[PDB]
Amino acid sequence: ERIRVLNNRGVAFITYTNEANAQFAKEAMAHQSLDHNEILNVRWATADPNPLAQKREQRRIEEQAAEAIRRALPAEFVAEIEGKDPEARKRRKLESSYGLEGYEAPDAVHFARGPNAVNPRG
Amino acid sequence: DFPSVCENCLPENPYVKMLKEDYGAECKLCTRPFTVFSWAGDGRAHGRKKRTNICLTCARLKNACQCCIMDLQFGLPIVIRDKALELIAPGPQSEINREYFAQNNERAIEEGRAKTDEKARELLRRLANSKP
Amino acid sequence: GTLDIIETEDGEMIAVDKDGTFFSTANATDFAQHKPDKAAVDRLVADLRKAEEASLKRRREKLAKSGEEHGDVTYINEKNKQFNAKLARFYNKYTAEIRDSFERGTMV
Amino acid sequence: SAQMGNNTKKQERIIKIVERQRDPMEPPKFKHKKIPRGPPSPPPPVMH
Amino acid sequence: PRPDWHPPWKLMRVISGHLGWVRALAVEPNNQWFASGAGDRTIKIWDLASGQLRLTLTGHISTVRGLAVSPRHPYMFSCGEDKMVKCWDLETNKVIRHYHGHLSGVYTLKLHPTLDVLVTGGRDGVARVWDMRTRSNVHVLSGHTGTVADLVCQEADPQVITGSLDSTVRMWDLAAGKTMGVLTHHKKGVRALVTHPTEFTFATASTGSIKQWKCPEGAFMQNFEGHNAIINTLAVNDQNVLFSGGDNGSMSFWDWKSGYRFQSLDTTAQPGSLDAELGIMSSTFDMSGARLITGEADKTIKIWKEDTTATPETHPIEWKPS
Amino acid sequence: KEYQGRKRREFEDYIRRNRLRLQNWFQYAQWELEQKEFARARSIFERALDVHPNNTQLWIRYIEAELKNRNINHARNLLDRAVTRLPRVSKLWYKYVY
Amino acid sequence: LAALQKRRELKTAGINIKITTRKKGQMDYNADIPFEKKPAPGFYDTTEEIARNEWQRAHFDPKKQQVGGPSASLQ
Amino acid sequence: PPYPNRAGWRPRAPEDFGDGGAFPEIPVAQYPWGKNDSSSKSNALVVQVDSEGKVDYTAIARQGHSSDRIIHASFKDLIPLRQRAEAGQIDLSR
RNA sequence: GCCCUUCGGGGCAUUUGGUCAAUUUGAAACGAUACAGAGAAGAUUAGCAUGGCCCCUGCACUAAGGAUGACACGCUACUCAAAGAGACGC
Ligand SMILES: [Zn+2]
Ligand SMILES: [Zn+2]
Repeated sequence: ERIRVLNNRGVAFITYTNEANAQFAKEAMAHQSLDHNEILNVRWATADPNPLAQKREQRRIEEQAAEAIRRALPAEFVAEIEGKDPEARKRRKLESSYGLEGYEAPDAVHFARGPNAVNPRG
Repeated sequence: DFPSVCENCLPENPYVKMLKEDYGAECKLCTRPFTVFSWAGDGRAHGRKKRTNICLTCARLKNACQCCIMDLQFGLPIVIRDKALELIAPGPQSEINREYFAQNNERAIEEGRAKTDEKARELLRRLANSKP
Repeated sequence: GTLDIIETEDGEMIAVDKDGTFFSTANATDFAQHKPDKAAVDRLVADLRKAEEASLKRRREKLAKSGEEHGDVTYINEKNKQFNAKLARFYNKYTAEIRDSFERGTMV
Repeated sequence: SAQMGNNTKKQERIIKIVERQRDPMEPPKFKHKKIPRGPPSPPPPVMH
Repeated sequence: PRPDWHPPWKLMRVISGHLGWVRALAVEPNNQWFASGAGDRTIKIWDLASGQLRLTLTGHISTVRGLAVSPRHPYMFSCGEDKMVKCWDLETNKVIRHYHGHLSGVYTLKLHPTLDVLVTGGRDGVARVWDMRTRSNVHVLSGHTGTVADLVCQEADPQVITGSLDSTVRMWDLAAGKTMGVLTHHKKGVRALVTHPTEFTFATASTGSIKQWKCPEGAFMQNFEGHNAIINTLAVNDQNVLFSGGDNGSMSFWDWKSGYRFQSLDTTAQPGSLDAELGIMSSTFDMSGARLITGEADKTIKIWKEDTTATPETHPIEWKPS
Repeated sequence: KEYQGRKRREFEDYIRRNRLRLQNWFQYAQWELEQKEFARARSIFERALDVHPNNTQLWIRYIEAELKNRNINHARNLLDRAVTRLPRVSKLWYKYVY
Repeated sequence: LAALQKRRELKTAGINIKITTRKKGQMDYNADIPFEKKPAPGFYDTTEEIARNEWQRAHFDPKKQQVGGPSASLQ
Repeated sequence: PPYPNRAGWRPRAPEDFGDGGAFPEIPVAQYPWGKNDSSSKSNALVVQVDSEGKVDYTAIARQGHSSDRIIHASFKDLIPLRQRAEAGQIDLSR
């Protein structure tokens, strides 16, 4: 995914996409030769202080968590909470009305999963 | 006296054969000797005996499976959870502070004294309207 | 709804407290939610800084006052000087005769 | 109970737990450690 | 409450013979002899009626700060300032068991009345619960922040109540080895505890204040007031007699129910003792209750008896209700 | 960070050598406040309160250390805990009413 | 002072080597708060003040801290 | 508006509720005291209430302890047991 | 593979097990090096303790030793004023 190289002193940072590929590349090139007859130093990499790299690694953490949460939650709940589709908004109003216009039930009751529950569930 | 192990880890068979060893290993998190529960697998090709790796104190405080060490609710690696859902439980990780914290937590739990989906929804709200 | 406004037979407004939690926030959960004003916070903080500055001035003045020497030197460092002054403060009322025996060169 | 995702084949489980046949000749596995004493249980009010 | 009339106590017999302060005192269940442990590192067995010295036993290298003669077993237990708790077989007059583990000097020792368990308290700030048979420290009752100076065992919850020199009194559930309560009413070191034999109440004594509590709630029942000295001991009869002995030498006999101080004394020191050496270090009633055995800092065992001559009219109850 | 490592090591060494001297806890917490380390300063004060629970001077120092930094909710929690722990100390009640 | 001077002269020279400060038998007090004892929660919320104290710690400035009459007759 | 004519008339304030209690014959979002919409996980202790309906500050004294622990936290625990207004007859028996 | 059978059938026996052998990058250490110069208010010095996120030798986790084993020696406002008299004060 990323191949930062710093030739001025000649040190590289290689960011793969997977744990398995990263460890395979680490243990596959351990003291392995380059074109020049040298012994490479392939360690793990300390986190970069570059604010961008920190921001994008963070964003990867929240998108991974969001992917798992969206897989865990019902798609109806994800759409009804997501608040980008106007159909989702008016569905949210009508479903979390239960009559009594202007109620707008709390999230702890409206977005509640249980055995009995008060929702379409799934 | 029973491990907290997710169905991903307990191999296939509803009738499972499990071994128990008191002080069988040190916790991978808090480095204190605990009771190891090691079961069989879905193949007799490598007898690794997928076992517990963290103690019930560290299993309970960080709320994760003992074998695979990922979350019980969402199934996240536990740092992904504590960094994206945020707060909950940082947990010390140093030399003496680690066993100090674990010692005090176990002492409290043995002596009786002691909203994840809410922060999941708040995470959804921080991410749905976000822009890089 | 906590305060009820009534008009008596004499024709004046009387506010009656249904609870007892008007003048005091005891027996009232809303005490957990009160925010003090920024001006009052600044006032309290500035008062604390004034007390701290006065204590620092007192410390410096005490150091300067004890740094001035008067009379004979009977010590070798500052801890010895403080101990000898404490000894004086306690024991001058008992060793006056020996004190004048040294100041005189003869009998107690 | 519920878990990370969903359920697949069977829920109820029958588990056979036996102790592990440990080598009689093995010494203790792990070195003991010197940890400072924990904080006390919270003190009571001073009812003087 | 109107107090009962109790006859005043007077000095009967003075027994010299130790060469250090008499810190311990323990009567046989059969009331024939009593045991004085003292600062001359020795345990003396004295006949109770004649007062004569029967035997001297030496096994401690420091002052003997505690004694107990077992009512079920032919044993006598002792503790001392030498970190040692010993079990003496009285069919041989020899130490047969050690109970090791106290980090520093041991101040008190009691036996559980029903089951075969020994509780000791010590300057390492802790009350260790031992098994008699296997000498194994089954419980380490910890939580005090100072010397455990006194201690009582009881047949029902709270089974162990410890009073410490950091002024708190903790009641301990013996099955779990953890405390069920803390009583912080005392201002200074609680040196004395005593349990009433028929009522489910007890008393703790610090300097100046003797507070009376209810088991198991630890409910503050009343306050013996007036004895403005460091209280070392406490002794209740079957007939509701509290004895507060005090390190300045002051003696107070109270009625247990009302709190009325029906007698106040100062004890007397031996020929040769300094006025600083006037003070009560230990006290116990015998099994009958007719005698009070005190041991004092003039190295003296004293026996105190009730005055049979005195009538309810010769010493009327000068109790003024308020 | 290296200077803070030295100072923390020295202060914790003196905590470990004499835990009953209050000046060690006070100087350590004061120094950590001057570094604007508020969680660490609170931790030092709380551990000192573990060692000396009924000390009025320590309680007032921790309350005033959190009042000088405008942590009003923190300090009011502290004052409730202080007058709960020590109900018969007039200074803590006076400080809370003031 | 000598080692610090050499360190700042080599850091500005381009070379950067960190040295093992982790002696055995001793603790690193900078990795995390040593023997943490967090303040107990009371009846007042402290969340915004905790966030503000963390903001103050994060933006703490290293550049603002530096260490190290009358006559004799009348008296 | 007394019984049974509140139709059409909607309450707008808690004083419109009388002394309080939502009116079940008017379909509208009624709140007899106020709104607790969303508190952002405010980590304060929940203010509980004692037996007589007052604020309880022993929840600070009992914090970090088990429920079966005896804790003296009030002035009532300083009173002699006979002089407390709870009871007068106590069985002091083993 | 055996055994029984009324030749349809049936029986006996039933789930082992610690990343693999694979020495850098999952953790062993002294020596050696430049040194160093064994506590108690002058000099030379016998020790016995104390406290533990300091240990070592030892069966001793109820001896003893390791320089009395070493460590200790630094730092120092903060429960905090009151009267009296002075000021081309304000
Ligand atoms: Zn663990
Ligand atoms: Zn798992």
